[PDB]
Amino acid sequence: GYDLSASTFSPDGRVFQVEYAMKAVENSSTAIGIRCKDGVVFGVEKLVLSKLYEEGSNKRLFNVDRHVGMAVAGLLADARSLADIAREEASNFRSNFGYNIPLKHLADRVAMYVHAYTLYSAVRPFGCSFMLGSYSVNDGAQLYMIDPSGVSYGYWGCAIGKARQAAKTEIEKLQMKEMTCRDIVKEVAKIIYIVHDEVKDKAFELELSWVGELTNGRHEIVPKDIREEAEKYAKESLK
Amino acid sequence: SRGSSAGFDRHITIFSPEGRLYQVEYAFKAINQGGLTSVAVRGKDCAVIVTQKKVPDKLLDSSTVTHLFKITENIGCVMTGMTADSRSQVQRARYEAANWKYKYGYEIPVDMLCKRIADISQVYTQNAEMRPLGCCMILIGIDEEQGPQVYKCDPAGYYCGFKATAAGVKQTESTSFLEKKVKKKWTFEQTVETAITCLSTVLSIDFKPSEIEVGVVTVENPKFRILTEAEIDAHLVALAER
Amino acid sequence: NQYDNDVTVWSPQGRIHQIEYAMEAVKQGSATVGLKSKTHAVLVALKRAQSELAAHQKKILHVDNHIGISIAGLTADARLLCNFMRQECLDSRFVFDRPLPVSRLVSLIGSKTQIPTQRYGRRPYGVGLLIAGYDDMGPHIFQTCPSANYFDCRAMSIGARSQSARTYLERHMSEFMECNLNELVKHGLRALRETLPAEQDLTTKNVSIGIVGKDLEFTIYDDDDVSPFLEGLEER
Amino acid sequence: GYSFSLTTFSPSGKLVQIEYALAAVAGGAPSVGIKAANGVVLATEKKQKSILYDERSVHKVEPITKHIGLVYSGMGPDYRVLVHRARKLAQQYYLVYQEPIPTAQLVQRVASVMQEYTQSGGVRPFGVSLLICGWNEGRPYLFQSDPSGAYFAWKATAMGKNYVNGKTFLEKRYNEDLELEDAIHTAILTLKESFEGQMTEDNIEVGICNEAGFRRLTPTEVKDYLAAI
Amino acid sequence: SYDRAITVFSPDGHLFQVEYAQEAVKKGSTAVGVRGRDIVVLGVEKKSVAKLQDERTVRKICALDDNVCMAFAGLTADARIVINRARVECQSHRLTVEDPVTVEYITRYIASLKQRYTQSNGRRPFGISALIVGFDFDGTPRLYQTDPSGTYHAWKANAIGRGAKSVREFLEKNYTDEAIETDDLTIKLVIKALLEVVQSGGKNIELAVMRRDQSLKILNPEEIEKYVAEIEKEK
Amino acid sequence: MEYLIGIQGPDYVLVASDRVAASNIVQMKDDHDKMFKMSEKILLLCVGEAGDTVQFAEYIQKNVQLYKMRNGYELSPTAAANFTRRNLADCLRSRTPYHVNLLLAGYDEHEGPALYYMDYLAALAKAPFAAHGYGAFLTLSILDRYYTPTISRERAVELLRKCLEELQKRFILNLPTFSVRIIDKNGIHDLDNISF
Amino acid sequence: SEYDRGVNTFSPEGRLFQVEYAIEAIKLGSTAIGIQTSEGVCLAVEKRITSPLMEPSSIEKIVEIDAHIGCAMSGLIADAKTLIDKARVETQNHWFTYNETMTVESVTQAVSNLALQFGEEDADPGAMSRPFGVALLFGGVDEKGPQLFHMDPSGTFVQCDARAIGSASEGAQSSLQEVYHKSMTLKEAIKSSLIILKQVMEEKLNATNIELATVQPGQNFHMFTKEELEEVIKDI
Amino acid sequence: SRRYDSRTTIFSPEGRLYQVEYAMEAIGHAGTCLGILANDGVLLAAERRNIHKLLDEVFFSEKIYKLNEDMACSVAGITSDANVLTNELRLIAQRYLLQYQEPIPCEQLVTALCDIKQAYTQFGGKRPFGVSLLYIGWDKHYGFQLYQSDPSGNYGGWKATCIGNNSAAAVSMLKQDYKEGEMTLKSALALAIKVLNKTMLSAEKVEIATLTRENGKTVIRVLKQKEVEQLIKKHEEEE
Repeated sequence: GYDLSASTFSPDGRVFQVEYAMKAVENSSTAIGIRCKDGVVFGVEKLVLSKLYEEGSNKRLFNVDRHVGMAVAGLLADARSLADIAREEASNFRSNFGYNIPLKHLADRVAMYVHAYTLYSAVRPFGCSFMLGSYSVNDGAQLYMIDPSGVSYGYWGCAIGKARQAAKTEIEKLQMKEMTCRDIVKEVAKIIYIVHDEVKDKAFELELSWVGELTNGRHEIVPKDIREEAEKYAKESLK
Repeated sequence: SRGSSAGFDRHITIFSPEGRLYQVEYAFKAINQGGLTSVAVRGKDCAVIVTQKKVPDKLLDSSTVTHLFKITENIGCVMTGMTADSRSQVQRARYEAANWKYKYGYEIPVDMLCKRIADISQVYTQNAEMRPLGCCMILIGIDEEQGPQVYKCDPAGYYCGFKATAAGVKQTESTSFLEKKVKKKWTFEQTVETAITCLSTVLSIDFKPSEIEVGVVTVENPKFRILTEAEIDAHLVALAER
Repeated sequence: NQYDNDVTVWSPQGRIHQIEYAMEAVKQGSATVGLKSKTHAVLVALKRAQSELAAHQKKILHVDNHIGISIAGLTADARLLCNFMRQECLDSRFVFDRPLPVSRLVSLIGSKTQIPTQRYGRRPYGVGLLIAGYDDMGPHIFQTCPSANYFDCRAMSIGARSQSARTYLERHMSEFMECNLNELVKHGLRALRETLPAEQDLTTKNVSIGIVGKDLEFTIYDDDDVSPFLEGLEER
Repeated sequence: GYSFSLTTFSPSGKLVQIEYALAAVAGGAPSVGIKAANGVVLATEKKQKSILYDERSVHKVEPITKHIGLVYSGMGPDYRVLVHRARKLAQQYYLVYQEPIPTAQLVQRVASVMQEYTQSGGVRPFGVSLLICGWNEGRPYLFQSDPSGAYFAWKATAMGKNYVNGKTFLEKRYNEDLELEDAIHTAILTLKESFEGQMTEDNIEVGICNEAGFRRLTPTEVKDYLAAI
Repeated sequence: SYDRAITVFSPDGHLFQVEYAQEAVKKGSTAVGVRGRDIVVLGVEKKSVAKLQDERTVRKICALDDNVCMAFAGLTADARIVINRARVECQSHRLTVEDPVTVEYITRYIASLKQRYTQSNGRRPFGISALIVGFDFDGTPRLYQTDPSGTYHAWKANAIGRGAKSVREFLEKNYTDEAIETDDLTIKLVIKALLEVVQSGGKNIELAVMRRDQSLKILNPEEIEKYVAEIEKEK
Repeated sequence: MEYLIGIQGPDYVLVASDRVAASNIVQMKDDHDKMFKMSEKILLLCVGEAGDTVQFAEYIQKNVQLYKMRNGYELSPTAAANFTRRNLADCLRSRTPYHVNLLLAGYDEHEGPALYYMDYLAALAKAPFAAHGYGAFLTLSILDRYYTPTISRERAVELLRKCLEELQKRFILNLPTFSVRIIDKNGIHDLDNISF
Repeated sequence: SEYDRGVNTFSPEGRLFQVEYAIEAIKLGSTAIGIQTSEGVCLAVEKRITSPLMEPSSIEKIVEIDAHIGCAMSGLIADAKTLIDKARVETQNHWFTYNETMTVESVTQAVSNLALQFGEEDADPGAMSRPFGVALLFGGVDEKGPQLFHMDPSGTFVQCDARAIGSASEGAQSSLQEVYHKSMTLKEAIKSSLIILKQVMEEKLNATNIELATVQPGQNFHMFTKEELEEVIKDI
Repeated sequence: SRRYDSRTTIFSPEGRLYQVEYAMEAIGHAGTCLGILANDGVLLAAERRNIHKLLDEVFFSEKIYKLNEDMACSVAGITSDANVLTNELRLIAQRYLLQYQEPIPCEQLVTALCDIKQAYTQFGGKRPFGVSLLYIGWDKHYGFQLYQSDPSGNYGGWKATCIGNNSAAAVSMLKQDYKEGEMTLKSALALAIKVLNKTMLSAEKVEIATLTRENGKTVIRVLKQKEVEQLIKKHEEEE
């Protein structure tokens, strides 16, 4: 069998271990990011597998630098390991060059780290796609996504996990190029509630964060009040 | 022989009974897996690379989707095949070029950079614990004595200089087209239009300016340059009127 | 089959069978319960004795003044992870002079235990922990799985027939926040008792209790010390 | 890195990975060597399907020192590895002894490298056979080095595609009194014996070694010799 | 460096590599030891004479120190490695304790070397068993045995290699106080025990003796043939 | 300060050494022995800085005994002396140099008697006679005056006595007794101590 | 061939194959017995003599760890040597550093931390390639009084009032349940353990094919001599 | 990686080392090489496999290697492995000369190389060396000596032996014809020719080297074709 090692090509020139890691990602619940005029907003459908867990357990949104947020989907231990890697890369960059790491360079470096785990029988590919979001006055809003193969692209809007296509289809309805973060949070909540499959999993929490000119370029959790009003708007739109 | 196989010769880079390296052949199939084609052509003055830019997802930031990369001020490259592999090999090329300049005090010749990348891929073709990289690198640059150069290396560690070449799904048809054309002139003088015509013919597309990227180096302007949309459109319109 | 022997081999379903098997290792450990109130975090554990003449294996281990752990799974992996936690707590107190916040220690556990899940010829840790702590945000109960995916819990139960304890905890969970310590420990014991076969009961010999809180360093309760809590549980 | 050998003995006592490397060599492009009285010639054919190839951009016949050069049959990138290793060994020798490396010593060191790659962990043998020519102590040398690391001194030989017939052609046609110009002539005729498809100065490469040293012939010299043939 | 786990347990608690090492020892040439009153004797079957062999170069009784010597059965190259390790350790002991080794100390060392090589990555067990004989400083004669597992015990007499089973049987029935009362009789016991299995008989027997304080003296063929005749006319 | 002497005759080698171990101002020991039996027919006489001397001599001794056990025959005197020199030279430029001065005396079946002198730098010289220590300054000239190549052992013992008596008369250090040994075809023989 | 998996592979039941097989290997070992009393612990072991030519005294399956701690072994006796040496060295290090005797529990824990230290890409150039095919009974006296600990190849260790290990451990453990009581005297425990060994041994028990040792608060680890064994066997 | 490893250093179910046995099988097909000890010297005679017409004859021997002043060897088996082993022998011999300032006795050199081969058979997971060697030498302890070693790391001293093709018949013929204690170099040479004549005849197809003592110095010479043709003529006259 040609699918036991990331050091083995298939006869068709595929690396099946990477595709299986992508399948591990595609089994996870959905996260979305949308870049707009003055920042980037993240939302994640965070499935609650037991009512015994605290509201807030298993965050899928991470701060990797003060100006850079991270949203993950897939096997959560792997994603958190990559978030620690991203944090280390950002710290080393700041220590060496003396300013905040540009998002594109951070994306490229972490993507190359992910890629390094796709060449060898000694390690397995990461089972976690993740999003990177950032804002600065000089660079504006930037949103990148990295998959288990190590590919890295910039996006206006992106979705990862099991309902990726439905989310992208909803995002396409937005004129995100002309909207502000205060407008976009409502729409993010709306699409997450729309694409959430309430029949097969009964309860989820919405986690929302953003980074943009309204936070002076700091990545932060969405204030509780904006989260509940966004949820209320989403619920009534769900009507 | 004739497709014989023994032991693990389809799983790692060991010889098959015919003396083939099946894993390298599969890396060649991986090059076509990405489904894109790139073309490069050299003339007396210019070396030009053109490739498809496919953006089906309206949500991609199309300014970040490129297969063209600056290696040094005077060396550009187009990558074909698996994207992450391509990015890693571009990073390695950039490191090797910078280190060359640091150690020797002059810019790396295109042939030497291509050779170095080919030797690294060879290392991946000879050690069993890792796979070859599935990406076929094409390099362009101006050499101070021989003028513009176009070199290509592949996952087998081969590297040859070309008058023109292609990579990816329609490599063979592009090669036939360029052979036929070069026979009509031992190189060209109007190169970007030839490259674009070749790509359009073998793809049967007739491109809009957002579907290709073009990079050039010239003896007058050795710095690697990526054409803007207006310049590509001006070439497409000048071609359309012939 | 061919996909279940190597921790580095993804299955075609996007799973890692060695991780699932390690979680079965945790599921076959003896049941333990952890829960917290607004003021206290409590751990309660069943000790197994191989035979009637065995003393019963320790399940609860001191980690630091503000943190202790109950265990389920491989004892030797549990000791290894406990020693790592002990060293990290000591290092944090040495460097920063304040107790290591529980969520940061749990993060360190997640990071340490994720590493062998990704490298050839290594294996997951075959142990699950409940971690009781007190820091500036009050009591905490965390769960660490062999997958390294850790969870912040209001309460949790792991191990054999732990589903019954989880159901009890969900049934009564609206009460825990306002319970005094005695009531909270009683709740813990009732949940744990749900895991036992109909004939067996909780006794002073097989129950161990650990408590930490605002005014109480992590303290271990053994046999003679459990009698006060056991005097006050019903028969059913 | 895997630490275990990938070449091992089969039940019949063969190192099958070496036999298969030799099969790779047999399928490589032809190469020829002729030791003349006053020198050695090495010649090999470039296939080049595509006219698109720039024939001057890469060379199969390569100098190692002022007085030693090599060619191969088989897989090009392994050849480039062995060329770089041979050059490094030759420079190390020159640094120690302050004398150009004798041909036989360079051959022995390259063969020992190939042997290492036939036994060290997690690597396959080289899929290349080398022909090494040189001039020293007033005398010509021609060596072959197999993928196994065995080496042999030849008066003349052929390798790569159709090598068996090349060896019989040279056994019938070679004599010790042959001169360098004549040896070049016979090398070209031997390649033409198994050529297929019209010989040109662009699809073969020839190198010679004599008292003046080793050098590749330029296309114009080969064109000149092909006029005679 | 190669760190693969080579020797592992199999179902029912077997270490197949150790059992196979013991199979390798059982195919080795027979070696016998008997502990006498003030003598210890080693004999080994030379199954492969080779008229063209230089006998000296293939002896299987090698001295470990002045007060300790050993015989082996199994893979001779492995034995050579173990022997030279033991010789080094004996010299280290002399260096640090300023006493010769006891036979037991060096037996334990060899056994623990073998055990480490049955439990260490990258290595296979040693395919040898050893009979180690000599005298402790106080003159007490000693006979120990090691096998590939690293187990060791002391024996009144024992055999290893091919036909060890029947030679052990013979010693069990014949090793009494009477049969080892004198040097001649202990030695003739060893020779009888080999002749129980040795094909040619007498012509191809190696024999060596150690007396209290006297250091290993090997007997030449003339002397062995002399004992053989002395035994055959008695039988 | 420590004294060693050797005198090589036709078919024997005679060596002697004082029997004192001293520390700062005391004879801690008056029957100390500085000769180490390397083999049945080889003596190494090791003197010099405290600690280094015993560690070095015992290292050499153990490796020579190992050679005998491994190979079934003995090192020649010359081979043992060159081995000693190699070890001392190798440790000479290390972090653990040995400040030892040696004589090596031996008899070889085929080469006959040999006496070797080596200094702490590990220079090796074969000599018909030699001495180490400040006492060598007072005895080497007596040996030059009275030695001959054919000197009998009884005469050699007389000559040795004359040297040691000279140390008693003229040397400032108290070396009241000396160990004396002779090596021949029959191995190493201990002779009576020379005492004053 | 048959083995095609790593030494660190979990089974679908959450056990390490190698550890389960080592435990099965323990069943091939000779029988050992421990009894804990208020007056001390006794250790008894079946010698398993295979030939009358063997010196029974050169089989040593009970060893001194330190003056206050003995150890009985069953299983692959050669594997036990590095464990016994580690225990001896640990106890002497503890004495050196702390100027006190190490507790039996601490020794057992220290030895058990060597268990599960296997795998083939992890450790220093020659670490352990496989688990130990050994079970151990540690018997000694410290400030906690008499204590008996058992350890198996999983690295799990637990205090036991009485335990059998080796080929006849089932059976013998049942009899230990039958005869054991908390107020049993040391002399009664010795008698009971020799009666049980007599029952379970395939060979006829005599003063040469067994060993017996005790440890008491009074006196150091003491191996019974031949005459004392004969004497105790006289009553039975 | 466990899947691809061949486990060259394990026991077989019968207590065998299969890689060693297969290396022995490789040697059994290589060129015949025999060694004979006599009272006044020692000789080596080897089948040349380099017998193709176009070979150039550039080295002093094909299969006979000088190891030091007092020793030489020949090889049967994998030529490159033999080059490695003979280089290692030369290094060992010179290390010993350096350390002791006397030539290495033959058996110590043989033992040291056999210990290296053994290490390659016991750990490291490499294939063993596919080489058997015959060693001829003089030392002051045992005078003229002849050894054989094989890939097991076993060795023995012999009066006469043979390795390589048809070894069994050659050793049989030596067993039957060799006169222990009564062979001279002239008669040893005659027997060597007799044996190669039956187990393979022309001088160009054989190589012979002798090791004798002259004026207290070891002399190692490869007989020239003239002498070999003469010995062959004399054998055919004698027949």
